Amino acid sequence: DISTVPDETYDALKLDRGKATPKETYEALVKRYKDPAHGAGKGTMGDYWEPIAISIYMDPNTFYKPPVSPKEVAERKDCVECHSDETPVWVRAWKRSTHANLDKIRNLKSDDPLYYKKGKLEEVENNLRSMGKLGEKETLKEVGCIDCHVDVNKKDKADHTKDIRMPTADTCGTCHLREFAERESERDTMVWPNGQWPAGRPSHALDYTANIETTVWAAMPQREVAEGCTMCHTNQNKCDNCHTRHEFSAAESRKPEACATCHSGVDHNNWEAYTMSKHGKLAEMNRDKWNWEVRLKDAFSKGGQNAPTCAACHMEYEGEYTHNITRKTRWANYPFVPGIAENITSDWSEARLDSWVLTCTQCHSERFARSYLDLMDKGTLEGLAKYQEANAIVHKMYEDGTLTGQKTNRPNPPEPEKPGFGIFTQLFWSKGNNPASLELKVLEMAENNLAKMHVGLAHVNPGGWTYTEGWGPMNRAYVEIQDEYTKMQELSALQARVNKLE
Amino acid sequence: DISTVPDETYDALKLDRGKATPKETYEALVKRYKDPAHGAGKGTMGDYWEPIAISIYMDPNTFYKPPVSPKEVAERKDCVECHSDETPVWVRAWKRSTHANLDKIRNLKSDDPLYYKKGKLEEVENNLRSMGKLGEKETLKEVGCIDCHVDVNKKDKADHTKDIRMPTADTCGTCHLREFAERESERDTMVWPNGQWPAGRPSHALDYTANIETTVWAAMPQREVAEGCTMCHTNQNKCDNCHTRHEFSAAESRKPEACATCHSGVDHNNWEAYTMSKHGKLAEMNRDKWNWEVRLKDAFSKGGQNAPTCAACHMEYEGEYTHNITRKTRWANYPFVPGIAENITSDWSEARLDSWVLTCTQCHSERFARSYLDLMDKGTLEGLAKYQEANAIVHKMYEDGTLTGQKTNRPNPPEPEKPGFGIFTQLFWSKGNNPASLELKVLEMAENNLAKMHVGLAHVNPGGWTYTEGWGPMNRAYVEIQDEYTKMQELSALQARVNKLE
Amino acid sequence: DISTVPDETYDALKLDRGKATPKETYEALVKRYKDPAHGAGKGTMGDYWEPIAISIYMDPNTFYKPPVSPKEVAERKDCVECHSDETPVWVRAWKRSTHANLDKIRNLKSDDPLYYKKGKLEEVENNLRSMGKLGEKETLKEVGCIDCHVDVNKKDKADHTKDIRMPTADTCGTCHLREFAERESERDTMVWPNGQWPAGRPSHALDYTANIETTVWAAMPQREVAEGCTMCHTNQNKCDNCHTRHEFSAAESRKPEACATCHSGVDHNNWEAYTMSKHGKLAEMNRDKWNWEVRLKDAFSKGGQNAPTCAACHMEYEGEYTHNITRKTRWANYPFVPGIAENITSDWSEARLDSWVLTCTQCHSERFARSYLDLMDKGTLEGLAKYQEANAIVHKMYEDGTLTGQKTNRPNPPEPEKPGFGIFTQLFWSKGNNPASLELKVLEMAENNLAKMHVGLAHVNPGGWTYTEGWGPMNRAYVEIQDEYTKMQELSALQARVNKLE
Amino acid sequence: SLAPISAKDMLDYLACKDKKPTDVVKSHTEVENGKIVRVKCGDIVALVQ
Amino acid sequence: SLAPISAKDMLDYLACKDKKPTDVVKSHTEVENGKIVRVKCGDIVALVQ
Amino acid sequence: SLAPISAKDMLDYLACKDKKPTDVVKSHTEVENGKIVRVKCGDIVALVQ
Ligand code: HEC
Ligand code: HEC
Ligand code: HEC
Ligand code: HEC
Ligand code: HEC
Ligand code: HEC
Ligand code: HEC
Ligand code: ISW
Ligand code: ISW
Repeated sequence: DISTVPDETYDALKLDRGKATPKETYEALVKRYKDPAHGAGKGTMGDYWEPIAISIYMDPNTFYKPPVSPKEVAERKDCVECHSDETPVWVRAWKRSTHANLDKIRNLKSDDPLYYKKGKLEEVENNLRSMGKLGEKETLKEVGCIDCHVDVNKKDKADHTKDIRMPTADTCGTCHLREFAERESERDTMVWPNGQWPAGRPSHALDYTANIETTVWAAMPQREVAEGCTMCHTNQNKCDNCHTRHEFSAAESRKPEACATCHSGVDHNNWEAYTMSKHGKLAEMNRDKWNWEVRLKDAFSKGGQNAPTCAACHMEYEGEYTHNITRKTRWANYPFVPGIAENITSDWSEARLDSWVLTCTQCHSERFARSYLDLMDKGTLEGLAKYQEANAIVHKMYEDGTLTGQKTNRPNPPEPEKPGFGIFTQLFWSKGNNPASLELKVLEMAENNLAKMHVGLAHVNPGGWTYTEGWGPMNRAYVEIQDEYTKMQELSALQARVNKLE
Repeated sequence: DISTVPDETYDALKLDRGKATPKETYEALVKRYKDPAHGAGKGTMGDYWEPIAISIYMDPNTFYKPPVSPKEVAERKDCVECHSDETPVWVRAWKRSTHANLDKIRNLKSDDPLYYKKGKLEEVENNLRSMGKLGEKETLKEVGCIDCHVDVNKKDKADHTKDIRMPTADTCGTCHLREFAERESERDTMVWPNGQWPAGRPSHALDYTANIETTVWAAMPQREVAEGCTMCHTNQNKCDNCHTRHEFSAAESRKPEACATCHSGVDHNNWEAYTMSKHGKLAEMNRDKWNWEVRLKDAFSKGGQNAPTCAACHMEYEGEYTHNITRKTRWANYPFVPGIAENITSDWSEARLDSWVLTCTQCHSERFARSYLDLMDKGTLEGLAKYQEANAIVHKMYEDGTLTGQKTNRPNPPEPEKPGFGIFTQLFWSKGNNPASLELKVLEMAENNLAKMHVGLAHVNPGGWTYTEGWGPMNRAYVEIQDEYTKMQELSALQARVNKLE
Repeated sequence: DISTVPDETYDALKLDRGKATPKETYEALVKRYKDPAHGAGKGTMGDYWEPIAISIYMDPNTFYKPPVSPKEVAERKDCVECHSDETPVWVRAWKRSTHANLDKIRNLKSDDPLYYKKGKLEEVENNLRSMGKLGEKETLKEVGCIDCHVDVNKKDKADHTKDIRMPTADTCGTCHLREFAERESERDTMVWPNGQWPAGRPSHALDYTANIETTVWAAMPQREVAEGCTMCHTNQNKCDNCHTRHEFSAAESRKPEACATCHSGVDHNNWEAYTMSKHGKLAEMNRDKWNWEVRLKDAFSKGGQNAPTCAACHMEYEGEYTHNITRKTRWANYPFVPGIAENITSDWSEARLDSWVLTCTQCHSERFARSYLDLMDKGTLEGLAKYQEANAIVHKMYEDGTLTGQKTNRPNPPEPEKPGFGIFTQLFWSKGNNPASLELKVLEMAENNLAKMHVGLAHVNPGGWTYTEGWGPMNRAYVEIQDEYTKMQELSALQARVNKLE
Repeated sequence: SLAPISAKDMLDYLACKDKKPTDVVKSHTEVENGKIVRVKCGDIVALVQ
Repeated sequence: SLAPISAKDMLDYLACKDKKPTDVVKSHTEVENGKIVRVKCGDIVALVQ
Repeated sequence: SLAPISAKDMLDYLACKDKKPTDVVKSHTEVENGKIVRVKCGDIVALVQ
């Protein structure tokens, strides 16, 4: 059995957790993982776009083919020797990794805080035995270039032009079945009571699917712009965004900087809000003091950690840590999504709130944490209200067909998109007066400024929901919406007068 | 005698510095400190707003009551035993603090750069003997949960539902009388020559009073938004915002990151301008070479500190360091406050300017420091001229009655605010065309852009007063104001002609 | 000769590289360096502006005179003793530094990673011997205050009021000929195929000349704003912006922070894009693991460095590291500069691209690196296109004479600037409706947002060319430009209807 | 799937959950006539269910 | 000193570089009538040189 | 409690602190007719009282 995997994942896979072997669990997970009906491949709008050169790295299972050169055949040691010259730093990083030094882990003693790693090594080996990639008496020797890029525990030559692969999540999960299972279980735990978002979303398990099933990403002609979106949405496909290649250090994936490249910016500024809170500034001041090498479960005891981090908050669930980051999500970043606000007081939300409270009480009293979490929920709704009021105005204009160029210069978005008011596509595509300025402004008000306000509140950065983000920027958008609307009403009256004069 | 506490505080307190005992100094200070006339309680708009759950932590002296559960009656040892479970990090952090390890301090050798703490321990002990909290012959055993959260040197059981408090500044000053007195002396040293700001402001001594004395804070309906402001404004009430609970590390409070949660953002971007300066860049690069544990008086010698930091610049005054951060203040962040620019050449400013020269010349020659400080003063005036030109235009419009919706849709602000032009309230509250767009623009040109310009100047970040903050964004405001000005003229001239014709 | 200096430098200096001595090379370099023809002095607009007080440290060759006080005739040991009191941290930083510890360098053993420093010391002695500044068997004992600030290897007394100088690049280059020549060699290597920029530009060799030859810089009255520009433009004059006075630590210049004060902000956010990329975040996470004392050439082996940094990428060329940072430049930050985009497919740009690919393939495969750089080039051009469309609309209004206040309230810029559409001047000087709002909106679209989109792409920060910088903001500019164009047309229309009725 | 309820009604509900139906509370979002709008808890607990 | 080529034309040129003159590509920049403009490689390689 | 002085006057004052009253300086703020405004020192010296 895999003790950290949710019942609902065994249920989804029609497996018996008391019975299933690693081999069977792996195979069921991968069948779902590779299936178009479950998100794999080019998705529903695949006819509208083609890969660019970098996509072979972004979605290897769909696009990757080995290079035509070099036309060489190689064994395990030749990977290392030739690459030691052709990609020298990859060889140096790999040599420094746990992957290349398995005997070290084997020789760990039980008074070593890293001792947990030897259990993990034995679990990996048992997984490989169940898959018959490893003899029941064989030790895993190393995890080398040939293993990840060709076939696990490969004993013979590989043809460079045929056998080379980019390791995808299913490759890693050959050994690391637990992590890969915990990750894939997001598909089964992130289910909204009223379908506020699609089942399994948002999550790392479906981030790629989410990217390619976005209308504007499929429809727009600026492929290189769109592929920067893909760069932030590759977790589903590859496991090296938090603990990067070729070091693959868990210590690294535990630092807040691991999450920042993706979890930042104008519509979800978590990096910015976290780093500026007391929590983040303490983590900056104290990073030199913590032992980042200990597992998350030991961070606060053995690690010395005394301020919270992204991984410690978001991987934690009921006093345990897994790669599933979805089990406490309530607001999901965009407070305006239909049904999210309405759901905030539900029993489902309240159990998830209780889970958060537990997280925070690693340090704060329950009372303190509940006090602050109430302020987050309510502050979030107050920003939502301010937005809703501005939207009523511009949205009226739309129904009346009175937005600038609306009836005169509003060309349709690229296929397969459908024309509409304030739609996500208008953030990545514009032509003529599609969108109008007021339309974009109320759109960004919700997308950017309300989301950032909620991020700031959730991440305990006061300036990030008051002066600097959230409220001040929303305030400005409201003021400029009201102001334009009045001018437009006045110009509309002045025009009425001029017909009447003729 | 606290020889680092100014005369004007003993005078204000009606004490003779030679004769006053620690007990008498502490009680005089605390009498003033807790007095509503002097800023304590809900302040003059207390009828307009109620606390929220988090308020019990922000202003404990007004609002805190211990929780109804756990129903428990605990000895000193039981606090630690039960919380090891209940709030585990607090125990861990406390256990590794100086508070928890007073014998370590008693054992310092005099050639240790940290020997001064052993003087401070004995000073605390002397204070407590004078207050009757410690025996003439008794040493202070520890500073534990029960000491801060119930009563100093408590000897018996406490009732968890009745006796627990949040430690406020007065709680800390029981022992830390010097630092408490230094901080409270801002009330007496921060006096402007012409009432540019209220006596004792700006300061950490009156930050919370300043917050609750801000009309829009008291008046606006969004309490959770207002409480973000309160979160930057709690120094007055509690001493843990620079050196945080529960480690209480003086080393942490010396680091620039300790100031950054509050002194950052659109209207005072100190963290941003300092960290991008050569100064703050060098502090990032050398943080691991400096000994942060040595006192500020020793940072440049024994700490090996070679670039300046927030605490080292702003706590230093005429060769000494204290918790009073007001004595060298000249511009006070917002260069448009009436009387500030015109006071910049007074004798009073020039003496403060001399104190700053003293600070810079620990490193630079005097000629270099004065050359730069001259550029900071004149660059701030240049900023100021530019906004002044812009405000002439928009102010003329307000007085002329010509702002958008000014006559038709300008509802009044929430009580007890009075309608006005370009008023602080319009940054946190808007409705209809109160404010108008041009009005918010120019209010922001001063409050945000001119203020950041000056911060960039003061903190030696050239892009922070030229391209990126300051001049660039003020240039854009001026251009859009002039543009909207000319447009609105063409439109009123056009509707004169429709009028003529009618 | 100097093995890392280009042939085109020896040529330009009329020197024969097989025979030139250090003395000869130095003298030729300096003759070019101090010639107004080649960019020294006040430049072609010298009559339009006067130095401010700080200008004596920004351009010491044009402006510096020592101070009139103290009157002191001083020997080497006196500088140190008196300044131990006058500028104490300067002395202490100096004492800690390699310059004050040359026998440590002499004693470095060949198994020390820092060994190359001895070679560099011996090279410096060779240069000075060639120059007659040092006896042929005389060891250089130290580089002290008197050496940099009066005369290298000075034996006797100096007059404070007459002999003190600010050490400029030619002063450092007396000993560091290699690095000075490498730097100066940018004048000869940075030559565009079609004169896209002036020869030698952009470069650190001509940063100061570039600044003072900017019309608005010379023309604007706000001297203190202008000198912010100058503070990012002094590399040509002084060698301490990367490795700062008075430690002059090479380790410090290798850290990304050393470049950040200049290479950041609204129109070239390299610091922001690089630090947010996975590259930058790994440098943040691993800064404490790498040995920053090793030279660049050893960074990835002996330094343990496993992610790239600004210096490693930009000082690398074809396998060697030098202070010339110009040799791989293709785009040069501002994608809309005429001839830049047209040049992107030339043999000249392909050649530089190959040198880039060689840099990346220290770690990545060539196929991966070429995949990404293809994305960078086409994404840049996608941004350029969107701006070009918006600019067609605004430029049309300009030639129509129809911009707001174009013919009624558009004063001329200050001398010697000439009036024009969307010129650099309008970012630092505005008056009336010069520039118009649309006009400024479009200039910034190119200058700020397109340039930031390019920097995002080059430095591998996805959010920095999609949502948060580049495409997002350019979209809003486009939308707003379109909206106001149409609003302006419908009002023109309505105005037409009115003088018809008249 | 859920009946949409505006953000200000959610706040007013939350400010009334513990109230008697006749109790009055302040709006968290609304100002009319220079004053924070007041809401009767009976009116809001009503609108939601 | 170079003939100006608009960014859209550079992009079309680059999109065609590996291609026959009769191949048709998508524009990287232009949308007309709800669709990405297609471009014929021959026509564009002609426009550049 | 201080008589208001504009920043352009504070600056002209500043530049004229140490001049004869007939000496003339450039404005730090003002451009008129394509030229930085010149200031006769006695005049802004007189504006301060
Ligand atoms: C220890 C690992 C922590 C966890 C888990 C959480 N927080 Fe925290 N928090 C921690 C420290 C050491 C501090 C600084 C204390 C100080 O002196 O400022 C904080 C700070 C806060 C604050 C601000 C308090 C203030 O006085 O300004 C809040 C509002 C806060 N923390 C809330 C909070 C929440 C809601 C958490 C769970 C999601 C949470 N914290 C976790 C340490 C730790
Ligand atoms: C004085 C040096 C303290 C000692 C010793 C301990 N605590 Fe404390 N505590 C202190 C402060 C300044 C505060 C913040 C007050 C405020 O108004 O914000 C606190 C707060 C707490 C809290 C509640 C808030 C929170 O972040 O959880 C708890 C639960 C708490 N402290 C527990 C605690 C324990 C268990 C201690 C001994 C191990 C302990 N505190 C010591 C100051 C001091
Ligand atoms: C940031 C603005 C601070 C606030 C608010 C308070 N303190 Fe502080 N503290 C701060 C610094 C930068 C330092 C180092 C001072 C130095 O010269 O090195 C300190 C130090 C103390 C100490 C000394 C402990 C020691 O050095 O061993 C104490 C006892 C102390 N601070 C107490 C204290 C109290 C009681 C406060 C509220 C009145 C308080 N501090 C606020 C920064 C800041
Ligand atoms: C001869 C009188 C010198 C003059 C003038 C300057 N420097 Fe120097 N420096 C000199 C030597 C012999 C050495 C040691 C060999 C080596 O290169 O390491 C140095 C060292 C440096 C370093 C590196 C220090 C370190 O990180 O270990 C730097 C960055 C450096 N020097 C820069 C420098 C600059 C900018 C100068 C002008 C202000 C300068 N040096 C003058 C010899 C001499
Ligand atoms: C300010 C004092 C700077 C420091 C420190 C650094 N750089 Fe710089 N750099 C600066 C300027 C003003 C310019 C442009 C000069 C001009 O001709 O106008 C530059 C130029 C570069 C370039 C070339 C830019 C191009 O071709 O577009 C590069 C590659 C560059 N600078 C790199 C760089 C690095 C890596 C730095 C830290 C090691 C660094 N510079 C420091 C200003 C300043
Ligand atoms: C390699 C992984 C890099 C690192 C680390 C940094 N930069 Fe970079 N830079 C890089 C590329 C591929 C490019 C575009 C090259 C081209 O023109 O096609 C750039 C661009 C610059 C420039 C403009 C000069 C140029 O070469 O075009 C500058 C001034 C620049 N980058 C500065 C810079 C700074 C300051 C960095 C650290 C914050 C930095 N770069 C990192 C590759 C890499
Ligand atoms: C075991 C049961 C104990 C004992 C022996 C003590 N405490 Fe503590 N405490 C306990 C709980 C379960 C809680 C949580 C209450 C809640 O958050 O709802 C607390 C809370 C505190 C707090 C925070 C108070 C607040 O948030 O308002 C403090 C400061 C605190 N307790 C201090 C404390 C002290 C000083 C004790 C010995 C005198 C002590 N506790 C004993 C559980 C237990
Ligand atoms: C560019 C056109 C992009 C597309 C097509 C796209 N992204 Fe993103 N992103 C997050 C949210 C989403 C969602 C919602 C989730 C879902 O539908 O399942 C979609 C469809 C989407 N993106 C696609 C989140 C999560 C926010 C949260 O806290 O819940 C991110 C983190 C995130 C990253 C990101 C980056 C990284 C810089 C970029 C460039 C984009 N996105 C662009 C955008
Ligand atoms: C303010 C009025 C300024 C002037 C007169 C000026 N700068 Fe800058 N800056 C860069 C670019 C340039 C160039 C183009 C190069 C050339 O002509 O040779 C000029 C003339 C100029 N500036 C002058 C670069 C390089 C960008 C790149 O990647 O190529 C910088 C780095 C840079 C820094 C900088 C700062 C530092 C914050 C400031 C305040 C200014 N500039 C202001 C500006």
